[PDB]
Amino acid sequence: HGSDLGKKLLEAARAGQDDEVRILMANGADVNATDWVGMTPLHLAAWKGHLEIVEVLLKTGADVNAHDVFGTTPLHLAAHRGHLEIVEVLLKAGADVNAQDMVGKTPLHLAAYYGHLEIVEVLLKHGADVNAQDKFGKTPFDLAIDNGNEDIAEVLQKAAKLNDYKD
Amino acid sequence: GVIKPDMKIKLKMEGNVNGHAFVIEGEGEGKPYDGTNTINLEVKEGAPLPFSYDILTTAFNRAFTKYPDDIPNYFKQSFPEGYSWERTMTFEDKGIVKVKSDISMEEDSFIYEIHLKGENFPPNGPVMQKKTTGWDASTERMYVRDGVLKGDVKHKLLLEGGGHHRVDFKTIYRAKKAVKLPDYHFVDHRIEILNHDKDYNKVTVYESAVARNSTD
Repeated sequence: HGSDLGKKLLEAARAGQDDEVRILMANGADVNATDWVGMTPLHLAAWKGHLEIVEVLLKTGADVNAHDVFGTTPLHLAAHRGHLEIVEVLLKAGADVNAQDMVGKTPLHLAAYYGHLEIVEVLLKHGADVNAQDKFGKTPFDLAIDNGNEDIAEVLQKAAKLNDYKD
Repeated sequence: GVIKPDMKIKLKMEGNVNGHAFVIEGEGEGKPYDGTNTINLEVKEGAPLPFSYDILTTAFNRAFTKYPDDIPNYFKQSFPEGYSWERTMTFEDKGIVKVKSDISMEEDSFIYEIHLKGENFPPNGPVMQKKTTGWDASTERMYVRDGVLKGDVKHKLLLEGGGHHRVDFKTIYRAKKAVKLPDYHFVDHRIEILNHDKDYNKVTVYESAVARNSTD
């Protein structure tokens, strides 16, 4: 059954077993298996930084924009952890750069908060809304400032100024 | 070892209960081998909370559990790398909370990153009307499934009238490295709010927890 292997797939992705993952998928494992808190294999690989498994899962049909029960997407998780390469392949595979989680945070909010400058730059380059507000009215700039990530705060402030000059 | 007799606690919770988003940060301390800890919590976003704080307090680390030496300690063995846990609390009037927490360690401090979602609480039930008084003492059954540790509690949430609201806890605890797995056993709990300001923007939580074998 797709389902019962799906559950082993979740475990293999969570443990980092690139080979297991590939074996399970070859035998029909449901790439979009979910657990009771809404994590998918792709979420787990994106959080753990298992780039090769992320790529494999995307190529075999994983939903790049699946949200867990907290509204978290794989792109949120890679951005939160600073997995630049995974952020790049997720965006190339169609990830919503401006997805909001249950407290209104976008991937750019998280990259700014957790101090991942290169991710900030990739996300803005892919159309991340620099003025996105979470549920408390905070921007990625506000979070950068609150955590002392001044270089990121400078990048965000400049992108916000420049953005005022569109049509 | 890496877990000292005194350990500090730092945590953040991102939350959304019946659509109300909030952020809570805490700092605390406890004694892991005695099974006791206290945490001072402050609502940083989304103040004042429009629901019972009691649905949050058990989300605010089983490293703080007194374990006898004949039960392997799933939680303390997992460090320094740590462990994560996932929990569902099913309330009598169909309210549900889902909670996830990631527990790491930095020097002499545990660090918790918590996400908590509450939904389907009746707008006029005791959670959303803030008519709870606290949790009863409880006993969690710990048992191994799928190579990880599970905990079940048939809990009671005590209500201002003197009655109670049944709440079922299911938790999955996942060590980040291989550890010696215990047999079935119990963890007795007592959790208490030691202080709160009027709106519960500032709260201090206390918990004690002791493990014991199934026969006794």
